[PDB]
This record gives sequence, structure tokens and C-alpha cells, in this order.
Amino acid sequence: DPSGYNPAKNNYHPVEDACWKPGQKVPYLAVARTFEKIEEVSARLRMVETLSNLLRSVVALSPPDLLPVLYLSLNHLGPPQQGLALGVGDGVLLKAVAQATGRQLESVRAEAAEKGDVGLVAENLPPPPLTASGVFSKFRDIARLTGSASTAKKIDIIKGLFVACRHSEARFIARSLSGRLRLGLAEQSVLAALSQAVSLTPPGQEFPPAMVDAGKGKTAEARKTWLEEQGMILKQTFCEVPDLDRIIPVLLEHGLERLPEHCKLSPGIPLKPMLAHPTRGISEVLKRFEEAAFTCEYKYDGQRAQIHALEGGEVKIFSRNQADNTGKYPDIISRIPKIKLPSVTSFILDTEAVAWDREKKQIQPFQVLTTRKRKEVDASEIQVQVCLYAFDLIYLNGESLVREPLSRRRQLLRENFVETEGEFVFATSLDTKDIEQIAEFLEQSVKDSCEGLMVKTLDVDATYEIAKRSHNWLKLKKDYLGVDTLDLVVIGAYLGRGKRAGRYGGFLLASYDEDSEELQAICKLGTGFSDEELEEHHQSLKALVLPSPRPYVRIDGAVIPDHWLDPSAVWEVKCADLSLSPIYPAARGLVDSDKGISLRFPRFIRVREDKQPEQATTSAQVACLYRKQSQ
DNA sequence: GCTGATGCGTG
DNA sequence: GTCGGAC
DNA sequence: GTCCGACCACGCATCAGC
Repeated sequence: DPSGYNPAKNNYHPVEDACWKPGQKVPYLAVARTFEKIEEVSARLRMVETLSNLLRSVVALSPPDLLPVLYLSLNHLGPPQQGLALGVGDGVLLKAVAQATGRQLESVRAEAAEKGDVGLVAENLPPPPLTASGVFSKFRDIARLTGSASTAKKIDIIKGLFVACRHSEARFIARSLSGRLRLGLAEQSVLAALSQAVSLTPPGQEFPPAMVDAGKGKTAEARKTWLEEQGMILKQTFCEVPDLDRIIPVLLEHGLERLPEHCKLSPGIPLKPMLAHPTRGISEVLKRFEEAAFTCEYKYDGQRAQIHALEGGEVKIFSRNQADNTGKYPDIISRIPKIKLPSVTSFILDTEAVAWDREKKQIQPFQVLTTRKRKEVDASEIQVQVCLYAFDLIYLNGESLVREPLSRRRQLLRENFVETEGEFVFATSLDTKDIEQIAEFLEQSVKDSCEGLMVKTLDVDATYEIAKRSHNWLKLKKDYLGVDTLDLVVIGAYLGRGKRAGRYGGFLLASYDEDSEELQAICKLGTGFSDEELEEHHQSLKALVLPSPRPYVRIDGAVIPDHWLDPSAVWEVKCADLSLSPIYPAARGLVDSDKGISLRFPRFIRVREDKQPEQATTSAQVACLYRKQSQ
């Protein structure tokens, strides 16, 4: 009986403690019971072992079901470059639930709003039981439905799943479709559970499997270092080929030990890019990179593009999340020969695409780049020009450059590539350790329309290895310094979801329009406060609940706050930039004729108890802050 | 054919 | 993206 | 420090209802 399946028992036997026969399809309730045990604990070490127990039973009994179970656990549909997306949201999901329970959509919509979890409403004649691969095929079938009346087709599949659901199957299918599994376990823990599973229970054994638990004849210290060494092999190879459709086949057959010899970095597949960590200032940069030679480069405000050119001329462009953006940039595919030297037969660039004005010969804000069509095969109809800015090289002429230091990759990029000014240029850099020089570079960055400075080491720990440290690069932006702040008034709250059910999740802020004597909604706020401050906010603003909004509050199309608050609390909010808002009324008409101003990356700092709603940041001040920026 | 609502995907 | 929490 | 999931603004692309 799969209802009693407990993949969290001590001395879990992969074969006996299972809930399906060998050769049979993995039941979804097995996966559902595993998710339940994962969300009932809080330690990742406990989550990983619980998931690996299921993975061991799968690899030992039903090998072909390994990929669906992994993708179901990851709440994904396939490789990122495929681009499959459910297209199902809350409304479609709630509507599909309402058809399964016969309740009015308002009753189902009110339940999920107060509970913060749609899966609870879904769980609150018998078809055959749901299978793991069968449910995964239904998810992919939903994602392929396009064209008119496709939504009604999606609802029938979702309705069909909820009819064949048993116990917690309705809660997790609803959470999966909602894109909010709330599992506490994601890509890092999934890979750890997979490496532990195939090392404890090796794949490819004739049933009954001869080996099930290789940690038996080894001390706990050896078992720990053995699992962590094996897990690192899976990490780095997945960081070079983040594609389970290509790793799991090789792994199930050639083993994890020989995996790197086959799943290898080649031009054409998107690899995991290098990320950055925020630093409070140059003092933190010299402290973290002490006795280490680092280089400073501008942090361009745009879209990271990973250009692959295979041996043969085929050029492919991927985003930072391995999403295929070839058709989005036909202007880059023609520019390829004008950048590479004749000695360049295959390469992988790490560039930052930014909007470029062909007339003024200057950079344009990130908002102008987002106005670019994503399926614009018409190369002549491109209106917003883009200038590339390479800052790293990972592949060159059939060779992988991951194990090389950044100083070596810099010399190879700066030599085999030419700067066609206005179209391709090396990122502005400066190699120094003087605080005065780094300060002028960061100030010139904001002067040259940039977000700040990137700090990367040149030799020590300067490898492009994600599995080692995923944030070896350092982020030095102006809003981190100090050097934003805006003092805004709260006008309403929003109900919380997930880890915020029963509390306040989002808040609606407003500035003061002196010439109109009205509060104008400026942005929303949902981060920067601690759980203790959130309780103080939910307690202080408790007595200020209003049934209807005040007549001097103007939110325009902003999401109507679920709780209209009396205007009496002033908060200090920090942002990265002032944006021209197509949705908010703050300072509308002061800069643009019909667009207000909102905040980019808002965050909470402190509650200004000294100030009162009249003594807040004016929309005129907000308009001046936006104009003072280097547009 | 249009439009508002919305899903997705960045950053 | 920015942020805090739990480990 | 790591991993995860709360949360933000905003653009294109899509589709039900008209």
C-alpha cells in the first residue's frame, strides 16, 4: 500500500521498504508521501536522505522513471533551453479546482487567499492510481497546449488529475501547477540526493540488486567524505551541462565516476554562469580579497548573454538561466564574424547585452532593452540597438577554459577578439588596490550609466568553477554604500503567502503630492523586514484597519490592498533606481505626461516614528530624484 | 479584430 | 533582483 | 556561508470575452 510509504525510516531498505513492485511504474503517491516527509522536517541533511531513499528505490526498481521523479521534485518540465512552460496560473488552477468540487469560484478564491496555499483547498468511480511518469506527461501535455480554447483544454487535464488524486496527491499537484511547491528543497539538494542515491545503490544492477548501501563497510568519517567527494563530481558536471535529459542517461549506464568523461562542456549547450555576492564597500572588498590580486570592472545594466558558436558556424545565444535567446538577437548572429579573429573556430563568450543609441552613441537604460521583441526574426525591424560587452571567455578552439584563472581567460579574450566600437567592446577595467583609484572607478561607473563595479580575482580562486564557490565574484553597487533613501507613507497591506500565511506579506507605500493634497501610490514593499519587525508591523498597523480607502489616497491601477490602512505610518525605503512606472500614479505628469514613478528593488530599513504622513518624501522630491539620475 | 487580464522571465 | 531564516 | 523561499517592478506574449 503506497499510502503507508515512509522513505524517512531508519535503515531504509531500497527494495523491501518500497511501495511498488520491480518493473512497475512508480506511483505518484510514493512521490507525494516523500514530499510530505521532506516538508515535515527543516534540516536539509534530513531532506536529502529522505529524497535519496526514494531515488534509491527508483533506480533499483524502475530505472526509466528516474528522470520524471527528478523533474517532479525540481518542479520543472525539462531542460531550460527547451522553454516549456505550463501557462497555468492561479485563476486557471482555481477554476479547475472549482469544477472538481462544484463550488463557486469566489469560495475557492477566498480559501486560497486566507490560507496562502491553493493546494489545501484542492485536497479538502475511483480511477486507476496516478503514476509518476503519467503525471509528468500530463504536465508536459498542458504546457504544449496553445491557441484558442487551449485554457479550457488545460482545465480538463487538471480536472482529470484531481479526480484520480488520493490523500496528499491533490495538494502537491496543485502546488506543482501553481509553481509554488514550498518543499524547502531545490536544485542543490536534489543533486545531493541524486549523487547519494546512485552511490549507495549503484545503477544497472540485475534485480535483486546485489548492493544497496555502500556506507555499510566504512566509518562515518569515510562515508561522509565519500558522499561529498562523489557529490562534487555531479555538481561540477551539472554546472557545465545543466541538463538532466543528458546527464541521467549517461549516469544510469556509465556510472557517476566516469560521468565527467562524457558529459563535458561543448559549444551549443548552456552552462551555469558565474554569479556575484554583495559587498558593503571597498573595505569589505580588500578584506575578503586580502592578499589577492583583483580587477575592477563596470557592472553594466542590461541582459547577460552567453554566446556559443559551434564548429561549423552555428551561433546560439542563451540567457543567465539557460534560456534560448537566438531569435531574440538576430543582430548579434550577423555580428559574429566581425568580432572573432580567423584563428577562432569555436568559442563561448560571457557578455552583457545593453541598449545602445546608434545616433547619440551612448548607452540606454535597462527599461529600453526590455522593449525588445523576443521572437523578432525580422532583423531589419529591430528598433532598439544592442552593444555587446564581453567580460569572460569559457571556451576557445575546442578547449575548455574553466580550470584556467581569470587572468588567463582575460589574455585569451583580449587577443583573439576585436573591438568593433559601438557594437562590441571589452568591459571597462582597472587593475589596482588603491582605495582612491577604486573609488574614482565606481563613481565614473555611475557617471557612465552603470550600476557599480565588479570585483573578480585574477589568479587565486579565479577559476570559472561554480561547484567550488558560486559567488566568488563581488558586487559593489552604489545603493549598497550611507550613499538615496525615501521616506514614504503606508496606505494598505496585502495578505501573505507560503512562509507568510497568517501575516502581512506585502505593503503599499505612498508619497505626498503637495500641490494636490493627496497620497500617491509609489510601489509595493515585501522585503527588508525581519519576522520580528513583521510582527510589530502587523501589530502596530492592526488598529489602523479601514473598511474603505480614504478620499485623499490615489493608487490608480495598483493592486487594491486587501486591508486598507489608515495613513499614519512613515517608513524609510531604499531602492536601486527610480523607474518610469506605467502603473503607479506617483509624480505623474511631473516627468512623463501619463506615467508615474516607481522604485526599483525596494526594501525596508526602519520605521520613521519621528515623521508623520505630512512629513514624507514629496512627489516633487521623487520627481527630482528621478531627474537627478543619469538617464 | 480588440482589449483587459495574466503568465512568464528577467533581473 | 533584495532580503531574512534555519541549519 | 549555504540553501531556500518569501517579496519587488516591468516588459512581451498570449488568450477569453467581447
